[PDB]
Amino acid sequence: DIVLTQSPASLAVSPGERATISCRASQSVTIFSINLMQWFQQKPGQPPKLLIYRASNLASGVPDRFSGSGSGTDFTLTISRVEAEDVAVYYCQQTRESPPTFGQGTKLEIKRTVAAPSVFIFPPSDEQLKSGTASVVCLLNNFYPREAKVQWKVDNALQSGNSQESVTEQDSKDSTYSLSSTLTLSKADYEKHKVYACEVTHQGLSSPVTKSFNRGEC
Amino acid sequence: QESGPGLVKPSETLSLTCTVSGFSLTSYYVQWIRQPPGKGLEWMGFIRSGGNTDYNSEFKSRLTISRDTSKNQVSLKLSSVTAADTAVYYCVRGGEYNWDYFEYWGQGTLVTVSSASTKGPSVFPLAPSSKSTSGGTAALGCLVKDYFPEPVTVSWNSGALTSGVHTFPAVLQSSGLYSLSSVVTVPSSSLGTQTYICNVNHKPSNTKVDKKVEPK
Repeated sequence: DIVLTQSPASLAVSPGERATISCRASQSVTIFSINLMQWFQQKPGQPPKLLIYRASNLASGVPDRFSGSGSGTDFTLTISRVEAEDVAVYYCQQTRESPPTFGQGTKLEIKRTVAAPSVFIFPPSDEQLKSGTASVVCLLNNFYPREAKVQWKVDNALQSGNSQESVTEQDSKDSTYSLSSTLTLSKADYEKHKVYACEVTHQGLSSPVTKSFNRGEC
Repeated sequence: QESGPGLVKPSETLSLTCTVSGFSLTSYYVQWIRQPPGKGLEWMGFIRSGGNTDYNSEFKSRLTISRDTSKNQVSLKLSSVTAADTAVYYCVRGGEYNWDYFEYWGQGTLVTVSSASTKGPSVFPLAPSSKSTSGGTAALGCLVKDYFPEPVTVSWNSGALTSGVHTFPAVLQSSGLYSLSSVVTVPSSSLGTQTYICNVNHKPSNTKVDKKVEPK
């Protein structure tokens, strides 16, 4: 089977600037003077979309900023002027031999200015507490870069082992990330304590931001 | 069966069906390609003109691709399934139209190979308050908890509210059940005038839950 090896594995490009992604093949993908190399884009949460076929032919409805080059074993996808909507994993594919094979993908990130998170806290619903479980949620919204530290404090005691974080992929419009930290406690442990606090540390923040609530009031 | 995710018990046979429009078109063929979770893409096989088929030798033991001209449908059947067959399956329609080759990958169907039973979600509000406000902006949302298997899709106001929506990737919990939250930022002025409803779709359990989120 032909193996396709892409480079780079990941890259970060400022809007307006050029992205260059290469794809190497173990064997020639050329037959009848045709280079059977395709390029695909998989945006966050979406199926793959054909961008280019036969090395250099743009698919319908693909912007002209996407261009394919190369022959034989060496191929290149160039995005001339990157847009925020281009955040995706890009994949090479060979159809010269069966089975068709794909590269392992190249992750394109969009470089933007530092943006501090907007922080929000959500107490557990009374409906959920009746079931015996309390989920406390803290939201970090519209921030860059991805690195952030979220610490939970219950009655001023830092928590460990009882929190899970989830992060969105970069937004297609503003190139930011958002993050959820969910603290999960038994109903009893939740009712044993009063002050629930989310402390956030990020490059965009000169000092940590704390969002807090007292169990019982709003 | 396309864009209808669900469960297929280990050792059983996965049967997926796709509705195709273009048996009439030139160059027409359907490829079946899968993407395991967190992974890349794997080509399984194709069915062409006249029901001629080609298969990847990794699955030739257990893979049959068929077509039904009566119902404009193409099907995949994968026998003796294991957890390694857990993946998004794509029915890829391809051919020539206008002056260009095209591929339509569809929506994809997440198939989870599990002996565990389906469970619909418990939906709880992430209610707006003074602690969910920033400069005239309020955050609100829905916590979608204890569902199996993936996936859950979340809309707001039946698709009318799209700006400011962030649906987080699901987390597998200790319990073997999944949880996610979908949030939206809105004007704090709208909290008393606009209704906010999360529409949560769990096709594996045949369940759809609408939750109105009200201010505190």
